[PDB]
Amino acid sequence: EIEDAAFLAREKAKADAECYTAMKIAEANKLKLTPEYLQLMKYKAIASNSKIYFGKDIPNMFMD
Amino acid sequence: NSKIYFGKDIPNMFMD
Amino acid sequence: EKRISEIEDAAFLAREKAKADAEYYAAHKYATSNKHKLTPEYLELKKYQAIASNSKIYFGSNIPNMFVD
Amino acid sequence: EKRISEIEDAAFLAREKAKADAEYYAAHKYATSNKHKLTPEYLELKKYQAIASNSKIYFGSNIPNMFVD
Repeated sequence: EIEDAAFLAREKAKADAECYTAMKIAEANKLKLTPEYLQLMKYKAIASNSKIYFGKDIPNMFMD
Repeated sequence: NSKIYFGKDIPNMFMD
Repeated sequence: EKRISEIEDAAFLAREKAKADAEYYAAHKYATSNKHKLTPEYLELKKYQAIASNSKIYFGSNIPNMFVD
Repeated sequence: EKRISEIEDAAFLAREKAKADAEYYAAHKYATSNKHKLTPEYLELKKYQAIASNSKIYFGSNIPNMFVD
């Protein structure tokens, strides 16, 4: 019975701490997530992935 | 989940 | 032993009631927090990450019509 | 132990506030730094690097449609 009360407060603390860091991330992303940054992340999310190519000339690889 | 892709260009991967 | 089991059950409900109440609060807070964090741009970024994670790519104009693995 | 856990919660709650504020400032500085860095030419260079990072290239005017991996 004591330990339940001890544990309930801890979970309330974690939620409140987690909630605050989520509003702050929301505010930051308002300016951080612009079209250019989204494009940069789009092209950075594929750097590690293995790729294959089939085309006429190499420049067509980038000239999407 | 493991994935494979086929398409004309990279940007078409994220289009739906 | 039957009496001891009765006491165990009496103590079991409180423990499970505490977890339910604690879980509800966390989900409730986790809900009102998403009302701001899940903007279209954030969802788009998460979409990029999820789609591109652990993915192979075969891009090019003249993709062959064959495959084996 | 319950009292100690209360103290631990009071300490942890403030620590996460500091981390949130520290990351908030960094993102704001990053955000305003991109308004100059992220130009068409820089994005084109990043495009080149990312597309060509790990790609195997088959090219030429006689690509064989038949294939096996």
